[PDB]
Amino acid sequence: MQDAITAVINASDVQGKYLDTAAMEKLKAYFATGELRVRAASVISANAANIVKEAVAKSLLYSDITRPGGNMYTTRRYAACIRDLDYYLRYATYAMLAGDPSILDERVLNGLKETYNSLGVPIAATVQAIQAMKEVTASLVGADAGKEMGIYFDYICSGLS
Amino acid sequence: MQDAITAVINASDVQGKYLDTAAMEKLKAYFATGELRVRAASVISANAANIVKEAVAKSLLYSDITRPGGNMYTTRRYAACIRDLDYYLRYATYAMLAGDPSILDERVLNGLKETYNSLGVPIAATVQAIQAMKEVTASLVGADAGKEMGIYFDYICSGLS
Amino acid sequence: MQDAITAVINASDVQGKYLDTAAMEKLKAYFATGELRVRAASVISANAANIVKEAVAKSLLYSDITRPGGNMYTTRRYAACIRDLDYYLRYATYAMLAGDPSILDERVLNGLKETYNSLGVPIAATVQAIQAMKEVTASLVGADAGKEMGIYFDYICSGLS
Amino acid sequence: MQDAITAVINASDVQGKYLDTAAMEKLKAYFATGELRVRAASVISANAANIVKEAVAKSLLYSDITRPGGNMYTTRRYAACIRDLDYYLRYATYAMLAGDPSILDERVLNGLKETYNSLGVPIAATVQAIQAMKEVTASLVGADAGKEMGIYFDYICSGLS
Amino acid sequence: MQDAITAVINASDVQGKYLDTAAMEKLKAYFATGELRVRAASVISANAANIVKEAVAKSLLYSDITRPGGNMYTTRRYAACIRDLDYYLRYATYAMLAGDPSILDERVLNGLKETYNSLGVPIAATVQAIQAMKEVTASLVGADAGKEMGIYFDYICSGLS
Amino acid sequence: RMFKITACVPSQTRIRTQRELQNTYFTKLVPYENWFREQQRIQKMGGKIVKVELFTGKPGVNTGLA
Amino acid sequence: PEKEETPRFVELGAVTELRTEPAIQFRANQGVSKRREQTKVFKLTDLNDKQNLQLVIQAAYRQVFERDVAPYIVRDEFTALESKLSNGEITLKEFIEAL
Amino acid sequence: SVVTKSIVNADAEARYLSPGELDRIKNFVSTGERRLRIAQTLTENRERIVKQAGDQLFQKRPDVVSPGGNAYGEEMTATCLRDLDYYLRLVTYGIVAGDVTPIEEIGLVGVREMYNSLGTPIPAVAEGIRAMKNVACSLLSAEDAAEAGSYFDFVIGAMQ
Amino acid sequence: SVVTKSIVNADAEARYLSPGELDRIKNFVSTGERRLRIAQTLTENRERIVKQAGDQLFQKRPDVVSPGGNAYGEEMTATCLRDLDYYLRLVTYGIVAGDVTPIEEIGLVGVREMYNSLGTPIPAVAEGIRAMKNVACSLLSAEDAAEAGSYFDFVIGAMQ
Amino acid sequence: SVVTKSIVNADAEARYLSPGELDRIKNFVSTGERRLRIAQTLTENRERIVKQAGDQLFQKRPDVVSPGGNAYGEEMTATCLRDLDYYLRLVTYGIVAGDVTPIEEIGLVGVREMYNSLGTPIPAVAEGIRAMKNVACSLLSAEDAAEAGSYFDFVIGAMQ
Amino acid sequence: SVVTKSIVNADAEARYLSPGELDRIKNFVSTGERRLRIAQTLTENRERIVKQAGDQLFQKRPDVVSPGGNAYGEEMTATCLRDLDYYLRLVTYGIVAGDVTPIEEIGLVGVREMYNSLGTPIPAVAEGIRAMKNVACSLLSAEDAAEAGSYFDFVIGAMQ
Ligand SMILES: *[C@H](C)[C@H]1/C(=C/c2[nH]c(/C=C3N=C(/C=C4\NC(=O)C(CC)=C4C)C(C)=C\3CCC(=O)O)c(CCC(=O)O)c2C)NC(=O)[C@@H]1C
Ligand SMILES: *[C@H](C)[C@H]1/C(=C/c2[nH]c(/C=C3N=C(/C=C4\NC(=O)C(CC)=C4C)C(C)=C\3CCC(=O)O)c(CCC(=O)O)c2C)NC(=O)[C@@H]1C
Ligand SMILES: *[C@H](C)[C@H]1/C(=C/c2[nH]c(/C=C3N=C(/C=C4\NC(=O)C(CC)=C4C)C(C)=C\3CCC(=O)O)c(CCC(=O)O)c2C)NC(=O)[C@@H]1C
Ligand SMILES: *[C@H](C)[C@H]1/C(=C/c2[nH]c(/C=C3N=C(/C=C4\NC(=O)C(CC)=C4C)C(C)=C\3CCC(=O)O)c(CCC(=O)O)c2C)NC(=O)[C@@H]1C
Ligand SMILES: *[C@H](C)[C@H]1/C(=C/c2[nH]c(/C=C3N=C(/C=C4\NC(=O)C(CC)=C4C)C(C)=C\3CCC(=O)O)c(CCC(=O)O)c2C)NC(=O)[C@@H]1C
Ligand SMILES: *[C@H](C)[C@H]1/C(=C/c2[nH]c(/C=C3N=C(/C=C4\NC(=O)C(CC)=C4C)C(C)=C\3CCC(=O)O)c(CCC(=O)O)c2C)NC(=O)[C@@H]1C
Ligand SMILES: *[C@H](C)[C@H]1/C(=C/c2[nH]c(/C=C3N=C(/C=C4\NC(=O)C(CC)=C4C)C(C)=C\3CCC(=O)O)c(CCC(=O)O)c2C)NC(=O)[C@@H]1C
Ligand SMILES: *[C@H](C)[C@H]1/C(=C/c2[nH]c(/C=C3N=C(/C=C4\NC(=O)C(CC)=C4C)C(C)=C\3CCC(=O)O)c(CCC(=O)O)c2C)NC(=O)[C@@H]1C
Ligand SMILES: *[C@H](C)[C@H]1/C(=C/c2[nH]c(/C=C3N=C(/C=C4\NC(=O)C(CC)=C4C)C(C)=C\3CCC(=O)O)c(CCC(=O)O)c2C)NC(=O)[C@@H]1C
Repeated sequence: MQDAITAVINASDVQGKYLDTAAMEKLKAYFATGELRVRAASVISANAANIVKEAVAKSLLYSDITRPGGNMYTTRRYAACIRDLDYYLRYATYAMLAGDPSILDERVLNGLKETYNSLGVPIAATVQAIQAMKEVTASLVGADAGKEMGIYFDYICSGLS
Repeated sequence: MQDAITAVINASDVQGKYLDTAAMEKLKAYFATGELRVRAASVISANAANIVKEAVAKSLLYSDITRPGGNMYTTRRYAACIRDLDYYLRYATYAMLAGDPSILDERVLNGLKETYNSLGVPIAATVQAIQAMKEVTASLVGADAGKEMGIYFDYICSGLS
Repeated sequence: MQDAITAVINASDVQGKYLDTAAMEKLKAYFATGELRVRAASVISANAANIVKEAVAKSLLYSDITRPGGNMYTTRRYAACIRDLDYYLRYATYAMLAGDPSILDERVLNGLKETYNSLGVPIAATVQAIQAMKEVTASLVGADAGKEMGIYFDYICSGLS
Repeated sequence: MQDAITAVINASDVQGKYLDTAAMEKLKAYFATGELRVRAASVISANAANIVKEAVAKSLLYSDITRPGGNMYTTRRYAACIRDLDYYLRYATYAMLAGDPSILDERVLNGLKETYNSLGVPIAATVQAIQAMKEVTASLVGADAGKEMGIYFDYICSGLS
Repeated sequence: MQDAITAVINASDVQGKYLDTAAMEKLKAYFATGELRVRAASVISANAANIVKEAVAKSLLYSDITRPGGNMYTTRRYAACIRDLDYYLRYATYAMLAGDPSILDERVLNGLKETYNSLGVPIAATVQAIQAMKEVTASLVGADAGKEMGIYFDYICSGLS
Repeated sequence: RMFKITACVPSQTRIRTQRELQNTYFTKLVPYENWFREQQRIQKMGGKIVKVELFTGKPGVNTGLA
Repeated sequence: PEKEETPRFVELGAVTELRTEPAIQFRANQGVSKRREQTKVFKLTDLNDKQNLQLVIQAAYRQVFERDVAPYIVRDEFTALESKLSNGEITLKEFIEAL
Repeated sequence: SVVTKSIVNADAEARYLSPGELDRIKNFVSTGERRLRIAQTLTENRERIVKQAGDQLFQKRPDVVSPGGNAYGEEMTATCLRDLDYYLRLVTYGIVAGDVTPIEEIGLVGVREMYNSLGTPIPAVAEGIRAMKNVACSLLSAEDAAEAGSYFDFVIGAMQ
Repeated sequence: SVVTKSIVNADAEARYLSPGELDRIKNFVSTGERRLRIAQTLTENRERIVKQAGDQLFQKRPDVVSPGGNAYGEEMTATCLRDLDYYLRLVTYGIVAGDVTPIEEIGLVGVREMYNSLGTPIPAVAEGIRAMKNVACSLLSAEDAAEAGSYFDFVIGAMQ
Repeated sequence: SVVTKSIVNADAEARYLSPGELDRIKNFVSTGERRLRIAQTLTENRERIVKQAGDQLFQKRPDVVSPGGNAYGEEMTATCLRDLDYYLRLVTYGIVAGDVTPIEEIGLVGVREMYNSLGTPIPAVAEGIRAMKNVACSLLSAEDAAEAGSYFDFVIGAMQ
Repeated sequence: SVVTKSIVNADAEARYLSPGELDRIKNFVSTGERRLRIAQTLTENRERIVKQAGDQLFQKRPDVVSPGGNAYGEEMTATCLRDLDYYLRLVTYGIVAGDVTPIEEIGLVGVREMYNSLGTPIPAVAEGIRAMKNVACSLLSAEDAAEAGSYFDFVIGAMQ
């Protein structure tokens, strides 16, 4: 796991130098942006259920996927699908707060490809669903925070695909 | 590559027995059904372009997949997608004529999974497209031949997924 | 794991349909044969050790395999061989009781060929042994039940191949 | 392979938009710096062998690596080392001319770490050598062009790490 | 391939002398006519299809040659004939732009007689046809340019003859 | 025992916009081992075999072949 | 007032997903490798053009031996003269095989 | 089903089916014809059961079909009835299976999570299934009705 | 672009960019401002070019918008104009790139295969792009128009 | 049907079905399975036949769909295509029945009166049915297509 | 001919004909009389097939025979009709041969290049051959007309 600060100091550590003025400038930038990150996290944490609900309705419902034999059909699988969507949103906001995508690659996308292939989950349908999540969450947090949530959502999409 | 006849004689060969009366009954059944297979192949070979056109229109068009950045966007990729659909239909009718799915597994589905994952092709979208092909081709060849084309199309779907 | 009834209702559930008249047919047929299945299971439960005993004697004893350097030699490996035969017979009676071979594939034949190849166990010799079991168990249960046991013993043989 | 202009138009194409004013900005900036890039490329094309010569002398010679048992020892391996440095310098000039690092990633740094680990080549020593090349080439091209060469030499170093 | 500049400097190179003022004069003369050569090339590039069409109609068509048994008969033969005329016109425009007949002499004329005689293609008819091409192209480019082109067309005619 | 050969390769399969004279008419030095295989391939392609010579080697030599 | 609506053709071909750098990096480099069209093919079109002949000889080294052979050879052990301005190995089908 | 449950429980203990289990499956086999008859009646009257039970549900919960309710409008009310239809189908599966395993796995694991994501009220779904149970019992004889009514009872109990 | 083509051709021969190629990219760099200006004009008047060129195309090919034609009806004619819009966008990409590589790869490899699958007439698409070329040239100065008109000419030539 | 044709002819003369009449009935009932298959292909592909034949009709007779024509706008073109669907349905009835009496009773006695009251051009309707015949022949096998083509031919003849 | 193809395959593998390949040529030998009969009726009715099909083609797309069309004027129309006769006798050669190799060699390779050099529209050529196919089908029995139609279909596909 890493942060923007942790990444900066770890890079300087690899070189073996005390924090340079350029490293300090990166750290200062992250500190300047920290308040904006905290605000955005406060917003989507409150609306997490609504974000999942809207995304599911917009892309995953009233289709063959959620009708007999569709992988979202059966209440167990429907619960699992919405649980995965909250997983994605929760880790996306973790990555947004951190300012680093190392969280997503270390946790979310380690073999997630392989699990979904085994389970029979449609990767493309999950990618569509989290794309819808990206649209909703961007609107909630605003444009500048949305383009920060957007990159982490797209990173998850790329890992799935 | 195998046929229904080739599979029957190969099974008897593995046991080391001349063709038993049960083996002869299987062979006789395939001969009885051969004319029906030939008819169905004659039908879809004539309508191969129409089957691909209808399936593409029903599932693959007027969606994000065929609009900028969608994997079917760009004329090169559109040509490749319809070419893959004709590949699937041609091998499906080969398997229908043979009465054996060994053709599909030996040719069509050897690493097709891996190629599509590498290319970035959406497996789910291809499966939807060939499902639409299955509907159109079943209607053309009739119910009894359609349920024979259907199993081979579904075998391709399972290999992709 | 599945049985005949579970398989029928699962197939109907996949196609999103109440139980068909043909599905009701399959259910009736299983119920008609069910009492015969129960009686056969009781018989070979009582004679399980005896069936293994006879089959081992009739193909696996006084042979190059049980003589030194033939894999079945050594008391360890002899115990493992007879235990595997008891496994096969017990899972065959499970499959016969259920009326479905899904148990065999899901719990017995998955990875069994791979393990046997790694261990050095002769897949041909195990197949011969369980065919000997098939003869003995058919004699004990009777002809009608022996047929039913056979379609699952042969299933195990094919998986081993 | 891409360049600055190709990257800008490809990004705009992915988003299905005519060239933005910001995209036009990036294109203008590349054109403003383009003539400087061309002049620098001419300089290090003439002095390519000399740059490799100096860098090899300044970090890779009279050291434990070139003494027996240090990988660079043996005339074969010395020729391979200097050839790799020429590869790195030539691809760095390609990247500088293009204004994009995609060439480095696509043709140089893909699998390079894996091959070096298998061969036993010291990734640290190669990184030190190309940093020496960076100093020499910066002196020859000039300060402005040397910065541009550096952002691609460092890219190669990071890939090697 | 050789051009006016290459011919002048090649003659000086055989002399072993630097560029004389007379050689510079020859280069100046070629530069003087290079302007007209460029626009003539543009004109016949756009009208190349029309030029070949008109020449073929003028001499090749409605003849026993394109009637059965005349060697131009058969669609493949007709396509090859117009392909050769396209070749001749394109090489003629290359020679006209260069101001030198080297391209014709080496790339086209050598071996063409042997291939045509072996295949049975009528060299007299080809010479007549490219003569017709010369007339049409002279009309399109203009008189001065037609003088420039016609010499190369006649050069090809002599090579065929 | 390299064979010097002269041959034609007319092709009806396609009409070629790019240069075809080079492949069409050619002379090549084919070794004795290759000549049967190449002869069969060019004969199958239907090109006329204009000329053959034994560029290297001797017309008949029991041993000491190249 | 003037209505100032968008035309339908704008909406039909507009992607409305707000794609970002990871998505653009992936969606632009989706498909077969770009080295299918970012490559060059060499031909011995004219034995007389010596510049091209040197390029094609070197290219044959690059494909057959996977790298330029100046490292890993004591001396150059290939006579390309039979391929160059001669019919002995005029067939690149023979020069490649000889290598 | 009873057969698959017995096999599972015996496989875990690595024991051939004991006579205590073998008689259980024999009993279920014997009553199979009655079970199939009950399911056949339910599937015959699929559409009547769903239609009139849904009307009863909407009568007892007018808020559900009122504006602002979950099942408001032509298509929304049809999806609500579709869920009732799904549960009837699961009930027929459970009846022929002889246990509640198909009902449980297909439609009662996480039913609350699914319905809360949808915004649907779980108690109102329960009342709809209760109405279906009443209608189905009216279409069955007293012994047949009480045998099937237990599967309905399991469904409503899980809904609560 | 010219830069990427030169780099590709040089990488294959393993040669640093020769001066013959370096001057080519220098020329393209120098005229970049004019190229950007042409593209900026085209993207400004995107909607006018597409609208009136499409009207010209339908005037010259009434069969295309007549009933039974490919682009018949409100949405179908809008997709036809959308294709024209796509080609205009590709043309602007090609203009700033300085070569036809972006146009070729994005929209002219297999254009006939795509359009024949759709059932669309390729020559009519070509005439639509010709109308766009005329309108775009009217919006450019004579030198600017002829520089861009060649990219349009490449597109129509591939369409044929 | 053919059974009705035989029975009507027998009833008129007050005689049990003659052996020849009964022979015809035996042939018809033996051929019934293939008849039902041919009709089933037409019904299953009922949308393709109508859509493609509608396009062919509108191409060949553009006046009906042009403004000022009978089928102008999607509102009225829908009714024209519906009538084409009607006649496909009648043809499937005829294929199953083995006679043109279903077609003639339902939709060929008085077409001249009905369409002349609606204003519709009957020759254009005939073109539409001929287009349906060609499209259906594409879908059907040659031997079967000949049999179905006869019923299509009866319809076009009646409307000429 | 299939005989030619079988020899080519066996020559490629350096094998004498396998019994299956020998059986293929045996079957074609017996089929020869039927194939000759089909070709014989085509040549007997060659004039009638060409004439009415040509008039139908000109009626279909009159721009060909209108001023500005490639076949404007009696001489130009006569030569195009001559081409139609050429292609019909190509199809006769293909019918007796049993494969399309003679048709391809005589008149297909470079079809676009020949007719665009002449300025003739290849889609119009396709419609002309389609008319020839329809007239030929009328003069052939339905069973026989399937065999000749396949060669016609290949030719029109190659025209495109
Ligand atoms: C009806 C008694 C109550 C009610 C329900 C209601 N449900 C939905 C939507 C869905 N219901 C399901 C249910 C299931 N999926 C399953 O796999 C199973 C087990 C077999 C069940 C029961 C699902 C998946 C959906 C999502 C939509 C879809 O199927 O595609 C709605 C629609 C909600 C909306 O606004 O979109 C409603 C209204 N509503 C009521 O008022 C009743 C009390
Ligand atoms: C307009 C000048 C002509 C015309 C065209 C027409 N096209 C379509 C449908 C599609 N067109 C495309 C085109 C492209 N895809 C690409 O990736 C590119 C390169 C950037 C191009 C040019 C595609 C993909 C489609 C499919 C639908 C979709 O985009 O989702 C239609 C609609 C066809 C239909 O009936 O569905 C039409 C009508 N039609 C004309 O009349 C003109 C001559
Ligand atoms: C169409 C339904 C979907 C789609 C496909 C798509 N495929 C490719 C590229 C390739 N596809 C294959 C697959 C096969 N090879 C085979 O031999 C067979 C039959 C046995 C199959 C199915 C391969 C090998 C390739 C790569 C080689 C090639 O160029 O074809 C592409 C990319 C094409 C490109 O990048 O230039 C695409 C887009 N795309 C879709 O959107 C559909 C869902
Ligand atoms: C001996 C004192 C008593 C006795 C023994 C008896 N044994 C057998 C048969 C077998 N015994 C073995 C034993 C071993 N196999 C091993 O690998 C090892 C360790 C190296 C041992 C000890 C085996 C394999 C057999 C099977 C026959 C075979 O070898 O193929 C029998 C025959 C049983 C029969 O009816 O078939 C007997 C009688 N019998 C006595 O009375 C003694 C008390
Ligand atoms: C007897 C007919 C043949 C034979 C058998 C033999 N088997 C093993 C070892 C293993 N067998 C299994 C198989 C199973 N495991 C299971 O759980 C089930 C049911 C679900 C089966 C069928 C496994 C896992 C092993 C390895 C682990 C173990 O020892 O149990 C051996 C031992 C090999 C060794 O040396 O380690 C032998 C000898 N041998 C014969 O000669 C017969 C032909
Ligand atoms: C010698 C007769 C002539 C000569 C040589 C000279 N060599 C160097 C430097 C190096 N030479 C080597 C040689 C080898 N490395 C090997 O692995 C092998 C095979 C086992 C050989 C032969 C190397 C590696 C170097 C680099 C220095 C080092 O070892 O680290 C120099 C020094 C060059 C300089 O300026 O740095 C010289 C002068 N010089 C002569 O005048 C002779 C004609
Ligand atoms: C020099 C700074 C260091 C060093 C290098 C060394 N490298 C190799 C071998 C290989 N290097 C490569 C790398 C590339 N191949 C490429 O095509 C490109 C550009 C796209 C690069 C960067 C490869 C593929 C090899 C292996 C194949 C080959 O021999 O060329 C060696 C040889 C190792 C061996 O013994 O086989 C060496 C010695 N050695 C040093 O000491 C420096 C730190
Ligand atoms: C025909 C339905 C359409 C059409 C054609 C048209 N063709 C020509 C002229 C020629 N056609 C040929 C064709 C062939 N030569 C062959 O060897 C074969 C295969 C055996 C074929 C099919 C040739 C050679 C000519 C050139 C004249 C000649 O024969 O010498 C014309 C005349 C063109 C002119 O202006 O000179 C025309 C009009 N035109 C149509 O409108 C139809 C759609
Ligand atoms: C047209 C004026 C006359 C005619 C021509 C005809 N030519 C060929 C075949 C060939 N022509 C060439 C010539 C060239 N090849 C080249 O690359 C160039 C440019 C440097 C030229 C000039 C060659 C090599 C061939 C043979 C290989 C091939 O097919 O390309 C044919 C075909 C002969 C055949 O049947 O195989 C014909 C008919 N025919 C005429 O009637 C005109 C007088």
